[PDB]
Amino acid sequence: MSLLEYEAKFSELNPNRRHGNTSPHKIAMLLAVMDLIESGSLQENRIYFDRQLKDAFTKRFNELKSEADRDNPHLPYYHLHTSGFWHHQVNPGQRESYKTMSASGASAIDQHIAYAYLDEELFELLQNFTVRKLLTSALDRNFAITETSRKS
DNA sequence: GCCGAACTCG
DNA sequence: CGAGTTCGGC
Ligand SMILES: [Mg+2]
Repeated sequence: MSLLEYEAKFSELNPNRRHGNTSPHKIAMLLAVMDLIESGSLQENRIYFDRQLKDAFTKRFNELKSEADRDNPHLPYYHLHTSGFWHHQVNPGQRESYKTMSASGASAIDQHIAYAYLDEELFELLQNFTVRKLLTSALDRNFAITETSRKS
């Protein structure tokens, strides 16, 4: 799809919410992926559930988190697939388990998913500084006006 | 850190 | 009703 449609989807990731507060996991993971691209740490469209992703997620997650949020990178790593541009390369022999899997922890991710990957169009677009700046602003639209002071 | 259970969103 | 979170006993 087009840059317009990605901008729209990055603005509406359907994050978990509770009493007005938005779980920032899906935002922090997309920001971490864009960070990795920017730094040249993610040259191929192949996003492993590894220390490098977890550290980049934690850096962004800590910037956004409230006291109630828990550093659980396995959750957006799985649940971002409802966005339509975030996909899972499923491990050999795991195709049927994957269908009813839950992202209950790291071993559940590692059993089922070899790595995550993007739409090829999105991956190419994110090579572009202007696109990353655009989609970064789009991600902030997931957060309510009332929490912007603590979560932006 | 695991996952069944609980919770809230919509 | 399912999605996407946190909780709690282990
Ligand atoms: Mg909720």
